[PDB]
Amino acid sequence: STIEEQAKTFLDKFNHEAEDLFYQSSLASWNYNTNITEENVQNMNNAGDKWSAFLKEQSTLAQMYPLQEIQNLTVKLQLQALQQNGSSVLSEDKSKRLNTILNTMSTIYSTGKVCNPDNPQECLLLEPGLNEIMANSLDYNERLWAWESWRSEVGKQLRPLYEEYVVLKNEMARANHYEDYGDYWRGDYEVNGVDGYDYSRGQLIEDVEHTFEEIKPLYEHLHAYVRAKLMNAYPSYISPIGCLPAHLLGDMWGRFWTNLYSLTVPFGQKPNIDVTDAMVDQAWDAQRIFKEAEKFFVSVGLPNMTQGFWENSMLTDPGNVQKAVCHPTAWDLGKGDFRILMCTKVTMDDFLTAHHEMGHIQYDMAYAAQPFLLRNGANEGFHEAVGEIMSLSAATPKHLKSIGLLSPDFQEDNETEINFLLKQALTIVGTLPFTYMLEKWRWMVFKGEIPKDQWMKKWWEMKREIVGVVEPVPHDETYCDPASLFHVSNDYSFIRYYTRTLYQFQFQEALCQAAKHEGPLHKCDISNSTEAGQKLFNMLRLGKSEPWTLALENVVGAKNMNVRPLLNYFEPLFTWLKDQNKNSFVGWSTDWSPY
Amino acid sequence: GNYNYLYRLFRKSNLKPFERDISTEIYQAGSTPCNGVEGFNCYFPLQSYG
Repeated sequence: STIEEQAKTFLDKFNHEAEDLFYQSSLASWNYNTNITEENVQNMNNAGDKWSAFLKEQSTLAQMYPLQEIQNLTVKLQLQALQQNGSSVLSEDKSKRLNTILNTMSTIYSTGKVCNPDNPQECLLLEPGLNEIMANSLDYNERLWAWESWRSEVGKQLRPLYEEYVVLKNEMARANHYEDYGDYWRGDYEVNGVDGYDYSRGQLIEDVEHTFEEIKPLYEHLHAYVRAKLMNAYPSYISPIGCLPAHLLGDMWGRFWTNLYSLTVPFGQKPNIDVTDAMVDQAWDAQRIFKEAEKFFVSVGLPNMTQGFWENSMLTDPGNVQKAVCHPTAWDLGKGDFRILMCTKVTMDDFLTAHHEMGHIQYDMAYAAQPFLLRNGANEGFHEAVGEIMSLSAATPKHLKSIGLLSPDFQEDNETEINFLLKQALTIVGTLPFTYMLEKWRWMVFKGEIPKDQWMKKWWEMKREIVGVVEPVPHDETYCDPASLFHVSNDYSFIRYYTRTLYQFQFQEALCQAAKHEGPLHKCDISNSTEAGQKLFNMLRLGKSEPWTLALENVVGAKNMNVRPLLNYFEPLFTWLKDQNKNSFVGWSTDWSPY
Repeated sequence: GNYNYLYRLFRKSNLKPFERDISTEIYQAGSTPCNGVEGFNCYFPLQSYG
């Protein structure tokens, strides 16, 4: 007769009614991804339309339930997650124009066009092309030309579209009784209604800034080392005091620096730890890889795979008989069935991607003991970090030689360890300042701190001051440079990767100290430790029922987001970088634009 | 999806041991009387399984 009983009844009814629809939609999506035909796409579209109609219908009845007369935290969180208006508090024409702009931007970004001059052909799509030209090439002219073309052709063309998109998003955020769109995106890490464990929505910016202030020395040393190693490759192209150019970062946008491992390798005569050729010499396939991954997961304390996991997963590419996407995805159906869609090869990266997907499935099975409104990770970075930590811990030579991949008589030299640490640095920390700068730019352009003009000017001044990247060609106030990414042109956040990076080292240090292991962290294997596995299993069962601060305190023992584990992990590499940068210049300076 | 098996979900009181109920009256969670039709707090008692 009270509000609590009616709220619980409505929540139970919604959870019982939406599970079947979600399972049908997931099955349709699986049938579409595993079989590209004219009927699967129609079935998936119909399922998506039905799900959208159901979600829109089950929102007005949930909004009627008040939130200020609730004593249960779980019911309040479920109602807050269900009463999300989103794109509903707006006008018809405004929402239609916003959807049209989103769709046309997505199509323009997905299609793409090269259209090289003085050539009536060779105007390719996002298929193989400028990617490998900007990744594994050493020519300055073609790289500069590609970096200019990709930013001038898919750039200023979407400037008014992006302006209207930002304006409409700010209007939607302000019309929902909330602050600007930046605050709406930051509200994902908001914790209210809990005494002691409350986390302010604005404290996230201060925490990120405090972590970046301590990351700054390591990133500066890494940038100095990269510049010193690059000056020997491009004579009279990079100054030891200036900043590195944009098109010489091994990436179209300079996000990942994985392609610089072949040019910045200190010991080029020492082989890596690639055990790909060791598996092809004997009977090994995707089934054996998944069996070894399950054996590694059960050695910590995680349960085994489900019965439907081994009879429904398509771990082998069927070939030309049918079209199927080979993108590694973790399917969470919600009815006890869990399967992974991946064309697992006998390579090395797939060996860790399989463990990543298995950790995702483990987290799914862990939080599957909650209602539908809570069957998800704590934040948008924990679900990926749970698999990322396992993929990082499974790539150790000790685990490979214990399974039977690496030879037991293989010596553990320090050159290979330094090379592995440098590769991990280039693949992890190389995107942290870029992500931070992009997120700060999005926050300042959504809040209102940046006027309508002077967007690219402030973008480049931040990329020169905060980041160590400089543009090779000057761009006026008409080009649209930041809109060249996928997350910006499709309304996707970027702080999730930064949170995952700041949480993975903490989780690794916690799971290593829980097993009573001595020595450095880069060689600490999470195996044969039941206490750490039990702690991780108890922590993953929280999900969205409890705040992420309580989960971090239960898995680590901290109430904030710290970066000290990252420093403790990179200290063996930080000391080596300090010793190598003794006869060089540390840091970078501004006012060195190659104009 | 097999929608042939159903189950009773909403009730106003606990059942006695070895008791079987046949009436399928709509449940009422609020003070508003349910006039035989669904509404804000008027839900169907029987729910199907998947």
